[PDB]
Amino acid sequence: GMTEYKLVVVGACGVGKSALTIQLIQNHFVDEYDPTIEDSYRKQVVIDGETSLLDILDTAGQEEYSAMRDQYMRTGEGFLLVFAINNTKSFEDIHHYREQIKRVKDSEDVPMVLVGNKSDLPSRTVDTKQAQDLARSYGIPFIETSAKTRQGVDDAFYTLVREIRKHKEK
Ligand SMILES: *CCC(=O)N1CC2(CCN(c3nc(N[C@H](CC(=O)NC)CC(C)C)nc(-c4cccc(N5CCOCC5)c4)n3)C2)C1
Ligand SMILES: Nc1nc2c(ncn2[C@@H]2O[C@H](COP(=O)(O)OP(=O)(O)O)[C@@H](O)[C@H]2O)c(=O)[nH]1
Ligand SMILES: [Ca+2]
Repeated sequence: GMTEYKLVVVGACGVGKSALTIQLIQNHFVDEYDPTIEDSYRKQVVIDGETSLLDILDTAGQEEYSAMRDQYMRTGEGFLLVFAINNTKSFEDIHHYREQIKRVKDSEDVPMVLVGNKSDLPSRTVDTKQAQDLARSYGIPFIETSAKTRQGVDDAFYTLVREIRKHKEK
């Protein structure tokens, strides 16, 4: 059989949301992607031996509110909380994303994965300890990734699917 999962990729401008998504769906790195393009993307993969259809919303745009975001916040089953390891404010922003997702779900138990992207870059400003401890406090996995090299990209998305599977079992 197969299973479909509705995923949402959130995080500050420029953390690599589109780059991660495109690495997953097209298997290569894109340097330039219009920051105003918010859209969902479908992709069939195989995760732990089961065919998995991913429906991924790559959040974007300058708008405070988006009908598409609203829809996926309601129906999305899992959320990728992305920050760039060289941008401290993007890490500080993670709290605000998690808080909003929890409120719309009216639940403290929403499948999420914390993603520290741009792990290839030398000049990091967010310590791995901070991120590990944050994820620890949230009770969620932390995966380090690089959309550029593709390091950890499948792990981030597949880990999120595994978290969804656990949540559906409850
Ligand atoms: C460069 C473009 C890009 O990739 N961007 C800009 C954004 C778009 C989504 N962003 C965002 N979104 C929210 N809230 C969303 C609300 C919504 O659309 N509901 C239907 C829901 C999220 C996506 C789960 N919030 C923020 C945000 C970030 C940091 C601080 C705040 N403040 C905190 C203080 O109180 C006011 C909100 C909000 N950003 C950015 C991704
Ligand atoms: N070095 C490096 N650059 C990245 C990585 N991921 C994204 N970028 C770059 O960061 C910028 C923003 O990426 P983008 O996918 O547009 O971020 P978004 O605004 O969160 O969708 C682009 O110039 C990308 O090429 C990464 O893992 N490593
Ligand atoms: Ca984007």
